[PDB]
Amino acid sequence: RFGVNTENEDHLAKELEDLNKWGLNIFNVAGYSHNRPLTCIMYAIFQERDLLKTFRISSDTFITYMMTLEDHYHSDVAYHNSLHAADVAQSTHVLLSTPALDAVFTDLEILAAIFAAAIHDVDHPGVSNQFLINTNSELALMYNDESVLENHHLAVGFKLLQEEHCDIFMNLTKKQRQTLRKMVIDMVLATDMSKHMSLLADLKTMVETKKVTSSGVLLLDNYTDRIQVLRNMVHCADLSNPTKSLELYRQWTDRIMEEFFQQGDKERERGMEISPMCDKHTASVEKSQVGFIDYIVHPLWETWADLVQPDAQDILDTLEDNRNWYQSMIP
Ligand SMILES: O=C(Nc1c(Cl)cncc1Cl)c1ccc(OC(F)F)c(OCC2CC2)c1
Ligand SMILES: [Mg+2]
Ligand SMILES: [Zn+2]
Repeated sequence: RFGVNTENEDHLAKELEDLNKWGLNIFNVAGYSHNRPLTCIMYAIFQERDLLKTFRISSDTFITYMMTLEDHYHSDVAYHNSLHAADVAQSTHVLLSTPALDAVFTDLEILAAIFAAAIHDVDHPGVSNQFLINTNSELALMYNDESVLENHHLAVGFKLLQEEHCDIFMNLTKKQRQTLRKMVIDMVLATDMSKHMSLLADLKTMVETKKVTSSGVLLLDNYTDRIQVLRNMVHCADLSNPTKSLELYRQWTDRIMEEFFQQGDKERERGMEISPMCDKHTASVEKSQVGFIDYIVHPLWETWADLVQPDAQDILDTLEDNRNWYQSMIP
């Protein structure tokens, strides 16, 4: 089905043993599956959690949909291609298994979070919301300058479900489809970085009033509480590159800066003001990664670590180490 060469056969399976671990190498997975990491990992994650059985999704329909989804990720965009969506989906799969959230979420909520991660950047053009708005692009006109890309990703992901041969949610009840849709919209719209501060603040509240039962698991009474953790989960996963091993983090940084600089060039050709971190002639990649961790990634992930204490300590230590590595690359 994947046509994985007889030579990449066991290499792939050897990589997929780390499926449930933070240390999984999605680059290795993309290379052994003929650059189909999103399809590959999503199939693996769905078999592990036995989601195909629970929601009666035929294996053919699942593959057909994921393949088409993966094809809507642009392979010429340096960072926001299917490897990132696969990375965010697999990272979310690991966060959902963290001991402090054990048995807290329904199967339907697990399905929604992983599906959301998978579609969260589909058909990304390699430019930011602010670029699309400043250039009066069709998408900004379409979405009235609000969470332009995030709304688009959702629109494409759900639209690919319209044909029967691609409808993975055909066996959910009407009710389940409507709840899953609400959760997915919510989670994907929350990946808009302009909502980041609002999200971090609400998560700090959740940590302050966190009630963990005798089982050592968090108590989340209402839907409001659960979707609040899920939004933050996908958001942390989206901002997890600097929490990975240094070998992986540096390749992600290479990819993001290649995309950001490409937008700098486009802004320069059009006579627009260049965002300072986006300017290949002046910006220090190393200073920007240090600023990224101190002011965005560390504040979020330390808060997340508090809520799931102590499951995330390794993540925090890797983050401080990677930060110090980039700081040591600045003269
Ligand atoms: O913003 C990001 N991601 C992103 C998210 Cl989480 C949500 N919405 C849009 C984007 Cl671009 C993002 C992701 C990864 C980065 O570096 C490394 F980890 F690869 C990075 O560098 C900051 C810095 C150079 C100026 C920025
Ligand atoms: Mg995005
Ligand atoms: Zn993303």
